[PDB]
This record gives sequence, structure tokens and C-alpha cells, in this order.
Amino acid sequence: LITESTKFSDLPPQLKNELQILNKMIINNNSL
Amino acid sequence: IGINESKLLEQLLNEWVSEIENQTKNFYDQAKTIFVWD
Amino acid sequence: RSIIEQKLYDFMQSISPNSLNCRFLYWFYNYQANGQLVDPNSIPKPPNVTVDQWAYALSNNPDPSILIPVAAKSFDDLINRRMKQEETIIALDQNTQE
Amino acid sequence: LNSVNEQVHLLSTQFHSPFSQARPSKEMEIIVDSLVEKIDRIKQTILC
Repeated sequence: LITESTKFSDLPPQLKNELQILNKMIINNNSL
Repeated sequence: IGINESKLLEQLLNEWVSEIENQTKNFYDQAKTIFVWD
Repeated sequence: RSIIEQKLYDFMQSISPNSLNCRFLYWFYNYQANGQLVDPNSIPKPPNVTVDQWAYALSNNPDPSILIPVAAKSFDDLINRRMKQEETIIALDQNTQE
Repeated sequence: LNSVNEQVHLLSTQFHSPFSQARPSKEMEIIVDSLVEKIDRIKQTILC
């Protein structure tokens, strides 16, 4: 499964991409 | 930042929830400051 | 879904300005230099805002005769208005000095 | 990894911070002290 105890290493590369869009959006707000 | 490959998804979600509530606060206080300048 | 595939998605729908559920939603008011009284029932409700959120934007407008309610939903929207306060400050000083 | 990734992001919103970042930047302060700590590691190696 995915559990919340899953590491970023292990994640399906689609979810791993969307998470690296989300991490950019959160940093975006600090820049603004 | 690219997410560190060793991190747990639970840690990353709680880290991002904390930052979104910090950003939520500062959005309303900055927008309230803009409203006083209006 | 899993619980996680919902936690993360409803969270992403809390940041996104295209969401009805955005945590960022300020209500500004902008003055209409036409000198023409506007019917508040004629003002076209913004995209991605609920009916309940717009009823609030009309009920807290400090003068419906001359001010239109405007939503902001990110720091980009805040600074797309902050730069216009500096634009107005520079023009307002220049007419005060003259 | 963090500090390079923030300057990569600031230079992607095209955001002129009105409070201009102080000059030199605090990571350049830290880079010069990172040269001192290597220099004094060399001194303490010569003396050993």
C-alpha cells in the first residue's frame, strides 16, 4: 500500500512528480 | 527544494500543513495591512 | 482512494486559488471613477467563488454606491494590488507637490 | 541543497524583493567562514 510511514524514495513516480509541484507551490508563497 | 528521498510522507505532510497555516495567517495580516493603506 | 490520496488532494484544494475551498480569500474594495451609480445586482460574481462567499462580499462593502468588491486568493493577487498602491502613492505625491 | 534551491525559486517568480536582500548575502558570509574553517584545519594539520 501507500501508508503515511512510506518514504519519499518509495513513491510512484507520478505522485513523486505531483509532490515536487506541491513543494514548489509552498516555497512560492514564501517568495511572495 | 526537491524533497529529501529519506523523509517519511507523514513528516512531509505535517511540515507542509504547519507552513500552510503560517502562510494562511500572514496572508490575512498582509491583506489587512493593504486594506489599511487603501 | 487511500486516506493519503484524499489528505494530500483536499490539502492541494486548500492552497489552489482556482478552488472554492482556498484558505486564501481576502475581500478588497475598488473605487469606480465613472461617477455612475452601479446596481449591486448587475455586478458579475467572480469565478471560483461560492454564492455564500459573494453574499458576504456584498454585505460587508462599506459603500455599494461607488465601490466594487474584489477577491484576492494568493500573494500574487495581493502584490498585483500592492504595486497599484505604490503607483497611486507616486501620483498622489506628484499632484500634492505641484 | 536548500539555499541554492531558494535562489533558484526567487529567480523564477521574477520577484524584486523591495527589501533588497542584504549585501553580501548571508550564505556568502557563511562561505567565507567555511574557507576559514578549512584554513585553520590545514594550520592544525601542519602543527600535527
